[PDB]
Amino acid sequence: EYLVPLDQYLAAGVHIGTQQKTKDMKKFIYRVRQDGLYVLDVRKTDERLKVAGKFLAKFEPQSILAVSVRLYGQKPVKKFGEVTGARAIPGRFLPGTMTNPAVKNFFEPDVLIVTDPRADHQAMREAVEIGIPIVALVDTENLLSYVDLAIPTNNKGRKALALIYWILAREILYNRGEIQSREDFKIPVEEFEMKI
Amino acid sequence: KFEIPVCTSCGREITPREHATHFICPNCGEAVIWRCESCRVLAKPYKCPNCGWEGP
Amino acid sequence: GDPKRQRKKYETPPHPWIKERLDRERVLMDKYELKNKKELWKHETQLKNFRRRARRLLAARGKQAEIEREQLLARLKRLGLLPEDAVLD
Amino acid sequence: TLLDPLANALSHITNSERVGKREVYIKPASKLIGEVLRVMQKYGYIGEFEFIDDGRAGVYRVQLLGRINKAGAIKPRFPVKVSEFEKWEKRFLPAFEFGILIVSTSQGVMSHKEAIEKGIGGRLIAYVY
Amino acid sequence: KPIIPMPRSRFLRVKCIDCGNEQIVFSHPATKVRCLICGATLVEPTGGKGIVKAKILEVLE
Amino acid sequence: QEWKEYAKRVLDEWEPKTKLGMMVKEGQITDIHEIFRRGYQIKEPEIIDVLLPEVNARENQEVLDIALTVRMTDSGRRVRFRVLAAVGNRDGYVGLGIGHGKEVGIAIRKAINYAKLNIIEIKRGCGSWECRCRRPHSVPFAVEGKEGSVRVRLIPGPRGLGLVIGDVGKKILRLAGVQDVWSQTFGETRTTVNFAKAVFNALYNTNRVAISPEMIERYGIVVGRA
Amino acid sequence: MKRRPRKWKKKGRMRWKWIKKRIRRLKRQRKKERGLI
Amino acid sequence: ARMHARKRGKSGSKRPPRTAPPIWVEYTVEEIENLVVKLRKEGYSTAMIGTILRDQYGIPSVKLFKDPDNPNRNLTITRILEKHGLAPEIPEDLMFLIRRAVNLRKHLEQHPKDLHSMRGLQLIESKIRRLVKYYKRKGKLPKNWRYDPETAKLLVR
RNA sequence: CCCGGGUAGUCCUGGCUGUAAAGGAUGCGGGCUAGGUGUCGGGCGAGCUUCGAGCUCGCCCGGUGCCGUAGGGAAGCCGUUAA
RNA sequence: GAGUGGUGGCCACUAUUAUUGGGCCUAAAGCGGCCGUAGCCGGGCCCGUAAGUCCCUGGCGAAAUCCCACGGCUCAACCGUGGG
Ligand SMILES: [Zn+2]
Ligand SMILES: [Zn+2]
Ligand SMILES: [Zn+2]
Ligand SMILES: [Zn+2]
Repeated sequence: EYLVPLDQYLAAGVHIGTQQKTKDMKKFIYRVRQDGLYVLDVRKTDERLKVAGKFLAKFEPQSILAVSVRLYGQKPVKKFGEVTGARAIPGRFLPGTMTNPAVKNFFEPDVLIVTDPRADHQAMREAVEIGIPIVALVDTENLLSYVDLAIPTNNKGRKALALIYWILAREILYNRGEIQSREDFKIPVEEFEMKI
Repeated sequence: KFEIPVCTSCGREITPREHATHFICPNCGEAVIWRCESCRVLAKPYKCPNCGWEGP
Repeated sequence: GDPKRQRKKYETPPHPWIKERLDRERVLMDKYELKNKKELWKHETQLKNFRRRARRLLAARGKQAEIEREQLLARLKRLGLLPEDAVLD
Repeated sequence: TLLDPLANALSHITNSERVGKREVYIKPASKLIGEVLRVMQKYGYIGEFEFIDDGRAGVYRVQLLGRINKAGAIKPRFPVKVSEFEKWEKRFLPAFEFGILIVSTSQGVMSHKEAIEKGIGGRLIAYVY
Repeated sequence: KPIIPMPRSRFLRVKCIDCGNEQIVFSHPATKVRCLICGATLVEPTGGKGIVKAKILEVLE
Repeated sequence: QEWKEYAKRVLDEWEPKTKLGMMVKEGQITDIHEIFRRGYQIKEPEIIDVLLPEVNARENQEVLDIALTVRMTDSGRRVRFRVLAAVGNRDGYVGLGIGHGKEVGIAIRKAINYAKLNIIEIKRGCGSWECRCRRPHSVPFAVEGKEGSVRVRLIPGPRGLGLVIGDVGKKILRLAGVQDVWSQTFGETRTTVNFAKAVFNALYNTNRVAISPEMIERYGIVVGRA
Repeated sequence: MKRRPRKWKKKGRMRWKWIKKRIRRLKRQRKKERGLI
Repeated sequence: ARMHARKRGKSGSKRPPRTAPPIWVEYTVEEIENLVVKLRKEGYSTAMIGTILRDQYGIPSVKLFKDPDNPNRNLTITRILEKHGLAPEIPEDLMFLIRRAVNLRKHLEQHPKDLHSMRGLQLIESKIRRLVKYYKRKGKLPKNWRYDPETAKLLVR
């Protein structure tokens, strides 16, 4: 049925969004609360997570690049890259990484994942310039411009980001066949979380 | 003579040096989805011809 | 209201001093031992008139257009500038 | 105020095609608009179109296929004979036989190619290429 | 915006409280609607939807 | 096959640095048409040197404009050279570039390199009323382009009629492989950079016109190599 | 007087208000000389 | 937009697409005509008659009913009044505009310095002249009919 | 230019003059072309309430601002209040 | 090249006269603002007339001049016979 139970999803607070809205994310928005806050759809989040896992299982694991400027997402992308073999960039993204061959850390991935389209604007711009598929963790106020695969989630909460990246890594491993089943994943969820 | 790629959403041809993209369908894995620069900027949804899966 | 005035049968280049045209024309005059530039310009005008007639008749429909097309082809073949099996193209 | 429903429809179609829309609504509708849409559908520039009743002049729902570079009405509606079509083709089209000049003729609304085939003239009302 | 505008107002089959007479009234009246039998008021006109002062038996189209 | 020998030399004595260069080196891409319409970025001139070696020919390289720009400082005037150049084989492919330098030779070299990086692919044919043939001697249909204040409209012309355009347009179209054309220009054509970029934009925009399958046969449309 | 806002710019010319005043004085003087008052 | 203010207000009626009267209408054509006649005798205009019919009697519109005496026409308040010999002598909108122009002139002769109200009066007279032109063309007014403020007082009275 | 005084004028009534950087330096009517975010008026729905013509949130229409996509322009910039 | 310079005039250049086909925020240029007369431009459907419009067919719009084919002055300019 669902990859993760409703209680765990709500505890991580994936459905919690931002007071602002967007016509692009109107299709993912569930409802608006009495205080003006918008709630996402956990069912659509789960479906898009399954789709993203299946999509990312096909790429070569060294050619996937996951980026997160946001501090709450810096640790989850590092853990996801360690688990799945993909390259991870937390913190500041050096301009010219994907467009300047003279840069010492020059690298051209086959697929990009961004924790936040607004925060990781430089990485998205360079990915657009080089012409590669883009997967974006999108919130209620985000725009789906230049986003080839959108995952509706709370891309600001620490627990939400950790759970989303843990689910994505587990699904990628399952679909790639490294783990024979979902239950074979023996990495705790708290490992992805950033420690305060 | 060689085949010229055609956008999946709008059905127009792809110019030589535009910021277009192409990828295997995330759902079925059989068909290939092409998106032109204008469709990518405007976030126009696309449907896979095989599964019928819709959206970016 | 003016009577007819006889006109020149050749045309003068739009610019008298262009390097590429000057070299091409000089090569032609040296090759064919012509006496003056207006001789080459007369031959060029004849060629341009043939081309203009062909272009005008290509996009024309009618019995007179057909007659003119056949007459142009016959005249060119008689002059010997085209093979006996040539077409309007 | 509203003066040219056909020109409004063609401008709306052109704008939607440029912005990448797949479906358009034409309002108000008219039989001339229906004939023009029939000609474009026959020549393959638009997909399916349907008439909807709303207690008014009506609405036309049209599906676009991304095959139109430019569609526009011709005003004033110049009368044209059989032998005068070449200059209008040069005026309104990029190359010979590229687009279609929609002409209202005494035998109905048809493209300039069919008008030439039938050997009749008319009034230029639109152009699509 | 919609390609076929449709009214937001409805007609109401309403029973008068005082005498029980059944009537059909508009939900957005510009006048003071009164019962045809006893004259008691039924709907209060306002700037928008009226205030119904009698039992609404049914909402028609 | 001197250009083939040059291409082979560029192939062996070269270490690729980008994904497209790696594809060319390992032979995944073998034709020039395969590096277009895919969103790839071109940052290595060796890719063009291998796939389309004719661009290095002296007759295939053209220097369009040389300008002397001046910047004011405390000491005096600092002189820079801006060179606008174009390259490409005279069949299907053309490219334009601008290079800045302290010396004219450096500026020319940089402009040639940037033109090779900016090479594009066009479409040719015949759409004139007075020709109606099916040879790729002209533009298949009327096209438009603009850069700055210059607007250029290219119209198909009959075979045997020279390029009726300014000198810069003549050079660009000759490098692109077009032989006959009519032109209509508006704006300041004396601005060489803007005029050249408008002509280049029109040649690129020839790819933006939607066509039917029968139009290819009607106009003899040839994409890239003929 | 007709409006010429191009003349209000002060680059290499005196104020248009005072030019207008001088022109009006000249016109009145000419009318007085001609006797039209 | 508006005729003079050039504003783009869009408030108005939104009638659903209909071809036949609704089935829940209790009254018939004869009773509807009798009610229209009774309201006209009471002294309401056509707009007020229609509003009362919609509000109190629950009749969505008289125009939904086919004319019994003319198969090519639908029913109408003015048509019912004219077949019962109760139609207004001059069009109601023209009468209303003339009435309020006369009232405004009466106010302005006591307040000569109200230039804004004077402009409003000028706009009202322009509307009156537009309507007079239209009705002269359509033959609803005599060809010699003209609008004059002095003679408009008798028409208002 | 600064300071101390000061006539016409600035104020009311009946008139004349018809001029301003009278500027949004942008004539007016109609159709279409991503959004996001304040505020004013009206309407609708929901939740609070001291039951207020009160407060909060969402939607529709009409005004009034800023940022901005496609696109436009020589550029400054305009961008459903289009340039 | 037996011609080649100089001056005045007309067209192109010039989309600097813009129907095709120009502009008016900051460069020349939106009346200070509204009402409105002639003119110009005008919502959807049904029937009737062919004035505009399109097609066909008779009488015309002299010749010379313009284009094409052939024929005669050596070819040509020129002239004649036919088609336009
Ligand atoms: Zn597309
Ligand atoms: Zn699929
Ligand atoms: Zn009662
Ligand atoms: Zn040709």
